[PDB]
Amino acid sequence: VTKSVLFVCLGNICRSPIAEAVFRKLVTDQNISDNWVIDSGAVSDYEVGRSPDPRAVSCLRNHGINTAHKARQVTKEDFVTFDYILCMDESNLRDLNRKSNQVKNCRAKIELLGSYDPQKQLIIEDPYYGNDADFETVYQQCVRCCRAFLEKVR
Repeated sequence: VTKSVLFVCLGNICRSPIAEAVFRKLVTDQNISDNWVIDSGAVSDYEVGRSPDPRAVSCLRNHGINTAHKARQVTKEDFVTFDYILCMDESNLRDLNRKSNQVKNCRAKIELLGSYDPQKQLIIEDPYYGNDADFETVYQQCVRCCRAFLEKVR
């Protein structure tokens, strides 16, 4: 079977483009990217059409990873299309669960990415107003989480 996952954050410019790029590298490294549909999206308005924050592009490249993602908002359609919607923080989870209630045929399991961390750092905090170390944090969380997530659902 093909599986599908959409990573979500507030803006789709800092966190979820990282989570998406990390998961895609993972599946590609494992030679199973033909069995996954992967994307990322935003709860909010704030950045649609933008490329990821320079700090996220520079963090990903420190780790050998690029992304061609442009920010987009999560749609009602995303609740039907994706098997998993994995989000960064509790405001994102609140907002997704609320939105999901307007979708008659919601099929997605909506969870926090951090719920899969073996080190139990539940929350992947917005790094925008932080510094480059906070981006690196986010990256390390997404590595840990994504690997556990794939080990569970592969």
